[PDB]
Amino acid sequence: STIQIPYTITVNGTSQNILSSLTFNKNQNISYKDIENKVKSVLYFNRGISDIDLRLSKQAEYTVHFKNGTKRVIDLKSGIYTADLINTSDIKAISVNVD
Amino acid sequence: IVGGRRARPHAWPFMVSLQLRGGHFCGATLIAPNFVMSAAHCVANVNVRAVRVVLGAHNLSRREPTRQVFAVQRIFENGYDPVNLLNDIVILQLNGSATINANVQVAQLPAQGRRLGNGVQCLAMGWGLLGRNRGIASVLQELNVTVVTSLCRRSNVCTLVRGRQAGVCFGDSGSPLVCNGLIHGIASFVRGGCASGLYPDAFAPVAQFVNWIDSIIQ
Ligand SMILES: *[C@@H]1O[C@H](CO[C@@H]2O[C@@H](C)[C@@H](O)[C@@H](O)[C@@H]2O)[C@@H](O[C@@H]2O[C@H](CO)[C@@H](O)[C@H](O)[C@H]2NC(C)=O)[C@H](O)[C@H]1NC(C)=O
Ligand SMILES: *[C@@H]1O[C@H](CO[C@@H]2O[C@@H](C)[C@@H](O)[C@@H](O)[C@@H]2O)[C@@H](O[C@@H]2O[C@H](CO)[C@@H](O)[C@H](O)[C@H]2NC(C)=O)[C@H](O)[C@H]1NC(C)=O
Repeated sequence: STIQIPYTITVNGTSQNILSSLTFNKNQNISYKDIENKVKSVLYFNRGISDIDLRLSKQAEYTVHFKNGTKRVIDLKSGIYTADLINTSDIKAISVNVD
Repeated sequence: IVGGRRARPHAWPFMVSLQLRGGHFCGATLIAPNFVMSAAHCVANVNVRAVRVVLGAHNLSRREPTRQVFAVQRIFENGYDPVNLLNDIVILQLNGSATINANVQVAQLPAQGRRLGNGVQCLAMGWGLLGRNRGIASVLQELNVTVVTSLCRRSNVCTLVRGRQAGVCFGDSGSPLVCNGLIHGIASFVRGGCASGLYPDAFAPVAQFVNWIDSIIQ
């Protein structure tokens, strides 16, 4: 009833050399604010980057990679959200990039 | 839709629900019996072969026999800019023609190039979140909004509810903005979370696309 979705974190060009994943509910329609909440938690937990540190970074984005080969790039400092929902079982991976 | 009300049953027979594996994810508008209009970002990343287009719906948690359900056969875009969220409109051609009755009807569009002035009264609607923490709406919701030009840009139609925190929310993308009986916007994006009260909701400006939409139905 849950699915693992792999993610990677890159901070100033250095990755983490780890295999790790996030837990989502299978086949659920969620928002990009739901996804942002999970990207921020792995930033804090794996790299020590809090909300304050994210606001003060030069650039901060994450990419949702979909299983049909497309992707969507979200700017974590924009405060803009499209008003859609996306399905958790359509997601291949998430990559986070903070410079 | 945060802070709206329930629509009357079948008061907007052009209102469409786009669903994936039985679950609503975006709105749309019926603009011909075999064509619906939505936001391009709603389909940019989905397997479009798996989208179900539900017409004549009111309570998405039930099995309403007034429903007509179609598949998507082709999509049409015209300059969609995901980076800047410009030209955020898509037309979906259905695998069939809907039967027109009291519950399922085709929307009317404005003339090409009609701009809405500051202060114009409109009606937004959708099946989106009832408020963050509260979950997706089951029964179609509608919300009175006003067109504003501050904190906006010319390539969008923006709207604001003043005095309370209200606006479109997640799942309302692609839903129509109705002003003076005509579809003038397609819900596109919010700023600073749902129903902030500071920043107006942003719609794709349908009036800029009428000649193109017409050329697609021919
Ligand atoms: C147009 O397509 C609809 C929908 O097809 C279903 O949903 C698609 C997304 C895809 O997943 C299909 O494999 C599905 O069957 C058709 O409605 C279906 O019609 C068949 C036969 O009448 C019926 O067995 C299914 O239960 C129907 N599905 C639903 C949700 O009502 C519709 O028949 C198609 N129209 C034409 C003219 O071919
Ligand atoms: C809230 O909107 C309703 C619905 O009217 C629609 O949206 C309007 C903003 C405008 O686009 C109308 O042309 C639309 O039909 C308003 O209800 C209307 O009120 C007028 C004035 O009393 C009445 O003549 C109409 O018949 C009503 N239409 C319907 C469908 O009931 C309502 O007034 C708006 N609320 C506020 C506070 O402005």
